Amino acid sequence: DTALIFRLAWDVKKLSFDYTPNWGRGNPNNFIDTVTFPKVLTDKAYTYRVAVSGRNLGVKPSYAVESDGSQKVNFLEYNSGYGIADTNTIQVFVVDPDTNNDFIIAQWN
Amino acid sequence: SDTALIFRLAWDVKKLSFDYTPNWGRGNPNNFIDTVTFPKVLTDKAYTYRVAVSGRNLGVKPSYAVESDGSQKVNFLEYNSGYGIADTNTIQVFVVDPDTNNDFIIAQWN
Repeated sequence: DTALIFRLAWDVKKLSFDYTPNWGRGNPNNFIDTVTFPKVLTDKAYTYRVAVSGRNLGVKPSYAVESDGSQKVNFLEYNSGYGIADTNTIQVFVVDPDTNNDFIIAQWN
Repeated sequence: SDTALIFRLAWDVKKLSFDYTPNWGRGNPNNFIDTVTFPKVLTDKAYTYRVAVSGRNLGVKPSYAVESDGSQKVNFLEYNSGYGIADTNTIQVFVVDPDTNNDFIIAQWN
């Protein structure tokens, strides 16, 4: 990670993020409805792909970043207005709009 | 890509903030380069700095401590026998990871 940080320090100079996954439970509470990141990058129109137990649910338009700098991924938009049972594995991948490559950014189970 | 690297880093560390934009400080006369400052350095280790000038290694020294604003200055006069560096020279600054003794380029003049 130290080598990665300093590669990035040379390349981009300035970087600040918080991608700590904050999982939102629904009602009933055994459902995972959302994941929220406290401080996302905003230089590109990043999108999120969701996989549930290894199955692609695909990509949906991104929620606007809030004033506090946070961004929410709502699994209800990916799953027909329902959240995901917490016994499942849930993966969120952030998509680079320049390449269409995606990178793991949140995993439940 | 940097994007790939950023999101790899983000998955590993979650939360990070730095600024290594080189801020060159000129001497007297001002065609001499005397210092470089980085606005927000990493504070997780006791990082030191290696300086090279036109291909000549001036070695590794600790810098001054991280300031209250989070910045850190490297003073070339300490490395270069008490004198700044004519700005026609190439000046390279490397951060040394004290855990591995690996070097990383972090500033280059010319």
